Amino acid sequence: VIHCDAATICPDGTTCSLSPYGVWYCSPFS
Repeated sequence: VIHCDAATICPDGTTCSLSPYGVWYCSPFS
């Protein structure tokens, strides 16, 4: 899994990103 912050994690084929509600997660890029 990928990382960028410190707690939240990221699956495969995605990029760490922050939600508009302050939610840390990974989005599918292409």
